Amino acid sequence: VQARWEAAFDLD
Repeated sequence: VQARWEAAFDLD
């Protein structure tokens, strides 16, 4: 997704 972002997804 983006991670380090709105929350975190697949990189988190």
